[PDB]
Amino acid sequence: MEDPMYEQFLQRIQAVRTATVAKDISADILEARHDYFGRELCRALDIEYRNNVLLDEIILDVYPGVNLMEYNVPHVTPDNYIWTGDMLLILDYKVSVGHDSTEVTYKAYTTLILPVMQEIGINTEICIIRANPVTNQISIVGEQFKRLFPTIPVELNFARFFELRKMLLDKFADDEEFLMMIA
Ligand SMILES: [Mn+2]
Ligand SMILES: [Mn+2]
Repeated sequence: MEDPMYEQFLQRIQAVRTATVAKDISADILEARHDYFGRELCRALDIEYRNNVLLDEIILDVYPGVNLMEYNVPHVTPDNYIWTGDMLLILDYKVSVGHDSTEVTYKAYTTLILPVMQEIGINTEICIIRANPVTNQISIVGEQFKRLFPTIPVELNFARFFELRKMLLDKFADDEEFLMMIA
């Protein structure tokens, strides 16, 4: 495994003995899987890769002569964004076999981001790009995003994230407190 990320996770899983440390390994693996999808997606779309940009930072980058202090800016941190010149695409990457996390984030970003951006006068769209880690299929929320990128030519393989997390869960298959933490 010429993969230091995998080796690092494997060493943590070899060593872990308690449920609270195992829960942090689990959450880290899920985040590493999300970050892997983000890197592959941005490279495939030839857009600059970022991971968590404070909304205040996004506004400052798009509208440099803004007085943030005039507006009520929620301090959310979407994964990335595209500024087209006329429109701001707020980008969030998901890796999930389900829709639930997309709905939670769509509702949050729609109700929190869109009002202040209409105040400032920046045309904004909420974009969520989801990879199914089992099937590799990509789902997109975002009309303008879909028009810009009618296909997403990524080659994904999530198997190693599945392998690591399955080891952790097998190691703690009889630990009720761990199972409740990841439930
Ligand atoms: Mn994020
Ligand atoms: Mn995300």
